[PDB]
Amino acid sequence: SEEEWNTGETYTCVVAHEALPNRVTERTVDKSTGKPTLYNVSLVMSDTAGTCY
Amino acid sequence: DWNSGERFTCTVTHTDLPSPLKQTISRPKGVALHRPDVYLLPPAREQLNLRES
Repeated sequence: SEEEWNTGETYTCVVAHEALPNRVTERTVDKSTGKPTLYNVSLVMSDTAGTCY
Repeated sequence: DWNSGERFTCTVTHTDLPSPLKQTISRPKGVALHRPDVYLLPPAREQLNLRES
């Protein structure tokens, strides 16, 4: 339905192939990770210079 | 007079026997004059970062 993904459900897909070393792998994506329509980065760089540089 | 480049010394003696104590309570004038270079340095970064004093 258009409710779980719209809610932001983080879906995951697992697959097992013989050729793979671990024999198992997976990926995942949610609403945001699904082509983020917009970022919300708010990084803060505290103490840009001190002791270390 | 006291600051006339003269190391003023008292002449107090004793009653039992004359003992002139010419102790130089005056500062040593002359010898050599030089500007006392003064540098005023601030606290280290670590001290301030510790935020104690």
